[PDB]
Amino acid sequence: DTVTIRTRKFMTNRLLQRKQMVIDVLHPGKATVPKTEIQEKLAKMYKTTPDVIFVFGFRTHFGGGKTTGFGMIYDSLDYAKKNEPKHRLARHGLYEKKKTSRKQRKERKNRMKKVRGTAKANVGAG
Amino acid sequence: WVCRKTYVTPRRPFEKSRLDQELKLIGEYGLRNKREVWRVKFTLAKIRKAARELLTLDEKDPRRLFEGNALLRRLVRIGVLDEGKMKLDYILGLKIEDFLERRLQTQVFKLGLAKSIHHARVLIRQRHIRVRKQVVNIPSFIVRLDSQKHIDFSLRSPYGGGRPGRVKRKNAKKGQGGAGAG
Amino acid sequence: MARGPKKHLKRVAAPKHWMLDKLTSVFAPRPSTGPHKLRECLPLIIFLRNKLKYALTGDEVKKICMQRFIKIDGKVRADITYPAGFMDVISIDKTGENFRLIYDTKGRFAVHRITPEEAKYKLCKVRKIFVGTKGIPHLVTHDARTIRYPDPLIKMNDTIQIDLETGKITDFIKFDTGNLCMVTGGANLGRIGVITNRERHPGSFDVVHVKDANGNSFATRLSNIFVIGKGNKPWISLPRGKGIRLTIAEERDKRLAAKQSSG
RNA sequence: CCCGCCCCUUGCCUCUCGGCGCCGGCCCGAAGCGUUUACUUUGAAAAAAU
RNA sequence: GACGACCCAUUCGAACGUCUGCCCUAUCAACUUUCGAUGGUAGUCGCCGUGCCUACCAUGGUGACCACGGGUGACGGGGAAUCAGGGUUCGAUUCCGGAGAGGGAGCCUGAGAAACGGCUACCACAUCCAAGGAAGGCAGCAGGCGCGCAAAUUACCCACUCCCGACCCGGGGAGGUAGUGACGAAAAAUAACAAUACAGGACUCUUUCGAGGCCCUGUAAUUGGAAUGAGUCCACUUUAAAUCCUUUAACGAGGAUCCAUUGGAGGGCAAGUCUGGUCGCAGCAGCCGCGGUAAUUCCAGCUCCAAUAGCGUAUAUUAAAGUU
RNA sequence: UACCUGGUUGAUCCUGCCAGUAGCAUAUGCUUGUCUCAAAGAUUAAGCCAUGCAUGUCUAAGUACGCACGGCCGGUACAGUGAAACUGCGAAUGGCUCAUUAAAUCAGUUAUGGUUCCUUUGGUCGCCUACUUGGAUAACUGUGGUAAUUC
Repeated sequence: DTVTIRTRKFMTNRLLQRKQMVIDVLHPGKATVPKTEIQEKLAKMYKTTPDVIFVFGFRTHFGGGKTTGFGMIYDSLDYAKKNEPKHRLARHGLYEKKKTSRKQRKERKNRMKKVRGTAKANVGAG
Repeated sequence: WVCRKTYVTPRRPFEKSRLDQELKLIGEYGLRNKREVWRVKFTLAKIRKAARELLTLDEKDPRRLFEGNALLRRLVRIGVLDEGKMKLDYILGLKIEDFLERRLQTQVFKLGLAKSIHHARVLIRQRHIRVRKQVVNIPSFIVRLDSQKHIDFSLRSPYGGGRPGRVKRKNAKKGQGGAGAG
Repeated sequence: MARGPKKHLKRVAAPKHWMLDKLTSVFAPRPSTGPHKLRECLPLIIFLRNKLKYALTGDEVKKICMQRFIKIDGKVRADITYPAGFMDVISIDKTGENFRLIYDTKGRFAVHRITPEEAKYKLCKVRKIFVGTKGIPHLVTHDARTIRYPDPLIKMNDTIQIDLETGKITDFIKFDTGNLCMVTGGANLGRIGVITNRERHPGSFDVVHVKDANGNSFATRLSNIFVIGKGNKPWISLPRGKGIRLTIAEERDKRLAAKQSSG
């Protein structure tokens, strides 16, 4: 609706190759706009294009009319792709990890203890 | 982790005189329950307990000065005490009614639109008022002294600017779709 | 459980002056073994994500240390729980910055940025003199460095300036009255004042009076005293407040006097 | 109710080694302690949470 | 650069030792000694100090200021509940220290273990078997049986917090997340406002009579306009993924439903000599007492009072107790 | 909130207990619309246990003739990735319970000049073979045994 993104705690984080600030948002219509919409606007406030913007947080204050999150802006793609928590890259896809998970792993391990010299056999058994 | 019990119960369970005071006090401010009264009276007796310490110990000991100053500052900040008083003796002149005056529902009634105290509590809960910019649902706020002139209706709500309610907006459509031709 | 040494450290028995919370989980970092005493350390990760907020998770700090931007005393360290303590210099060369670990007047390790010029040395207390084999003497310091062939006139409770690169001390002070001191242990911490007097007993500790230039006298055990420079002449850049230490009444008064809590 | 005075006043000396003095000579701080305790008053010293 | 190794220092500790501090019992007053009790001399052993152990020698040690013996529904402490002052009671349980993995004993490896998700044996249990043999220890997380007055899901996941490894990369029922949850704690919904209708009293006018008129009240009849979340529910958001919450469409209130109960009404002690039934029967009653034909106490109805999303009942314990 | 009230008598004043009163924590009854915080097989049987799971681990840098994959061109020590296996490190941390345990444990205070210490950090690191010495084990290959096992 009415979208106001206002700049607060600007820091140039040279070690991780990013710029981290707070994402302070005002909007008296329906508070809370999609995170996709936010990173478009922030892309065209430092002119860095939306493949290195990352945002998260965004809890909306009581009574609405404000929401506050936390956003990073990376210098390049590869610096984001390296550093970035795994789930945050997979949040808007360019990464994934297949997870079976966590009963298929354990049940394979305990079957593997019984054999020796062949690791592929128990996996082949389905 | 950490919790505490705010209210306390009366020592005697029945006593006509006590009960009448609790009743007439609730009538005046439009409170819901007696647990909402004893809560207040705990706060008063708590402040009176802290105070009774500081009066015994000579002046110009660091404990008495620093504590007293910051205690009295807080009593002045809510405005249940004058700065024409501001001595530790005047802490003891405090009483129940001055607290209850600073409550939000009392100040809604006193400095804003209501028709009775009973009206004003409902307005706070149905979210038609704010305190500076911020909606509240708490008629038990206690209202700092400076902020007793920033009580306003909500910036979106049928009272002041904002969309019409669903009793109004129903009946508006009742002239065209409720009795307009069907 | 006591069939060997423990490896976990909780949060709720953690040394309190790292200013930890308690709504994050049960464990706290634990200093790993090193040159400074466990209580007197500030683990690395607490400087880098619970102070200056470069990182936000512990995994992020590991990702900084791996690329080796961190140094301590001019050498490269790469643990997340390296146990740095009093009088060391951290050096990030990818920002051009240098820090120093020194005590605030409220007794906690502050951020005291400094010139690169100052960041080429540190102040080290002498604790033991020990003749090794073949008539060679030694020093032993609180940062646990063994510097061979010291000139003989340096005694314990003295302090020595050490060149991080080469050892081989540049100067020293000889402990006495009318020398400027900092407190490093005890219930007094970070206070600065001249020595004024000493007192000796035969065994069972001894104490050392101190007096500052604001007219207050206080005392501390011998082994909590550290020399910083000649009388009223620090050889280090000191953090604000200058070790004087106010009471709480006066400290309150300053904040409401300037009427300032933001800027 | 901190120096001293009547006889006492933080009881003494003895001195000697490393500072302060004044003009070789002389003066006064630190060194042994006031028969012993309790008591009282001040410091040091003390994990966090509560 | 990586790795390894010797010694010293350091760090993390570990182990012995000092002084002081402990619940009940005298229907427990003497105890301890070559099956070392206390001390001396030398040695053995052990990481080291030491009757720790051995030889020889001495004859001591402790106690009415409570030893020794017995008891404990006794793990210790940081603490918790109540309380004017002084106290009393509790502490299995998140921090710190200790002890133990069915009961006992022995032992390997290692820097570190008298280890039990290591080993060996006995004793107590219990399983498979082709009866020749083999294998086992949930006071780890779930779950089951049993015991009882009495206690949850065979769920999701290494994202957080940290730990472990040769290691940025792997792993972790530690730990984080959800479910069950009226132990307990915080917040506070169950109707607010006008019209008519009667009703009151200040007020005014009037000689009283009477009228006007104002302030409020309930109370009936309908209503009238207004308001909102409870719910239903697209969407954003939340997060490892999701739920919840906050944020937002559209639907969502006329008192009959989008229904507040738990106890009591003789005295203690706030509240009825109302009506019907029962008639020392049945029952009530912490206590004092009610019931034998007019029941203020029983069984019901009506009405009223207290507390209010809570209230009653049993038991431990403190205050009340200047009745320790 | 430094507090009392009913009951021995025909009546009164005492002594004294009983009952009433309030909090706390366990059980239990009846009732329950929304929100945040969260204790939970201790009390009795430190009784007994099906099933599943709760400790593993590799960098350019200890050891790659997996006949695995790959190559492009191979081998001069000789690639790149890499299951397996030897080797190194850990399993002595955590978690759980409260049975034993009355100067014991434990708490405050002190001592190792009476001692040990993986590891980290800092020093210590020159009285017919050396162009590099010796010979076996696993994975692997192939052949088996038991009713049955991580033999």
